[PDB]
Amino acid sequence: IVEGSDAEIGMSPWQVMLFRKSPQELLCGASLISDRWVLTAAHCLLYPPWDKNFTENDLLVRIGKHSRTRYERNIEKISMLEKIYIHPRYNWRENLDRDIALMKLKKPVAFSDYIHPVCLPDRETAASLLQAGYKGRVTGWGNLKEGQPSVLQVVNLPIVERPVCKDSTRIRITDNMFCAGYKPDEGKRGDACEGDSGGPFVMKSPFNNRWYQMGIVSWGEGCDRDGKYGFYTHVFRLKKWIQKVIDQFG
Amino acid sequence: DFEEIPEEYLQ
Amino acid sequence: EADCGLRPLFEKKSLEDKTERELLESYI
Ligand SMILES: O=C(NCc1cc(Cl)ccc1CO)[C@@H]1CCCN1C(=O)CNS(=O)(=O)Cc1ccccc1
Ligand SMILES: *[C@@H]1O[C@H](CO)[C@@H](O)[C@H](O)[C@H]1NC(C)=O
Ligand code: NA
Ligand code: NA
Repeated sequence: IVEGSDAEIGMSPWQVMLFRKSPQELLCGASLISDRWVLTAAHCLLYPPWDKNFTENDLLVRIGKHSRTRYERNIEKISMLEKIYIHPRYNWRENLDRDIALMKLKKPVAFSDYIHPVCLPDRETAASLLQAGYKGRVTGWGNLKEGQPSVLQVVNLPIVERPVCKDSTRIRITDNMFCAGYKPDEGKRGDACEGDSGGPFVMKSPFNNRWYQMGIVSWGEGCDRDGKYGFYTHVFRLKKWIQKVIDQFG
Repeated sequence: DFEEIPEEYLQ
Repeated sequence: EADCGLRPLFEKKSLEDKTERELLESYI
C-alpha cells in the first residue's frame, strides 16, 4: 500500500495473508468470508505469464495478523487449504477479467477479537454504494512504493467514474472491474501495490453499519502514479459464482 | 525476512 | 454469517476507528 497508514489492532479482522510454504514468503492478500472460506484474486494462484500455478499443498493462509514478518503467537492462526477454485472464465491472457478465486480451509478457523468474517454485498448494497466519489478501504502488506511495511497498511480511496477509469489506460476495462484512487487535481494520494493483490476493498454500509467487501485488489499500471488508478474485481458481479461454489463444495 | 513459523504447519 | 462485518474491537464495542468517518462523509 502506497501512502497509507498503519492499521489499528483488529481494524481488518477479515484480512488474510497467503503464504508460500517453501521458500517461506508472502504471496498475496485475501479475505475471510466464513469460518471455512477465503476469497482472493485468481492471479494470486494462477498467472502463466509469470510461471505461477500454485496447488493447495504449496500454500498456507495466515489469519488474524498485524505484523508482516513476525509469527504472532497466540493471535494469528495458520490454516491449510483443502481446495482452490478459480473462476472458470478468469482471463489471465488479456486483462485479468473475472479475477476471483476461493480457497476452502481444511478445518474451520475459530473467530476471535482478531479474526472475523467480512460480509459480501447484496444487489441493493452494491447499487447504493458503488458510486463515483464514494470511498472504500484497501488493506495489505505489499510494497510501500513502486520499501516494505512492518505492519498491515490501510488506505481509503474514492471510486472513480467509469469513463475516467477507461480513459486512464489502454487496457480494456470490463463490467467485472471498477477503479479507485484520487485524481491528480485532488491532491491526496494512495494505491495498492505489489503484494497487496487479492486483498479486500471494503465499504462500511451507512444503512446497517456492517463492512462489505466490494472489491478485490486486481491490477494497476505501476503504483500511485498520477493519472492512473487501481483496478478491483467487482465482487457483486461475480457473486452468483461465489454462491454456486460454496453451495456445492461446502 | 520472515520469522520461521511452527513446524506443525509445514508437515 | 449472521454477524459478518461487525468487528469485535469496533462495532461490537461501539468504538469507531480513526478514519471510518472519512468513508461515511463520502456517502452523499
Ligand atoms: O501486479 C498486479 N496487481 C497488483 C496491483 C494491483 C493494484 Cl489495484 C494496483 C497496483 C498493482 C501493482 O501493479 C497484477 C498481477 C498480474 C499482472 N498485474 C498487473 O497489475 C499488470 N499491470 S500492467 O502490466 O501494467 C497492465 C496489465 C493489466 C492486466 C493484465 C495485464 C497487463
Ligand atoms: C495449472 O496447473 C494444473 C496442475 O498443476 C494444470 O492441470 C492446469 O492446466 C494449469 N493451468 C494452466 C493455465 O497452465
Ligand atoms: Na439504519
Ligand atoms: Na494514481
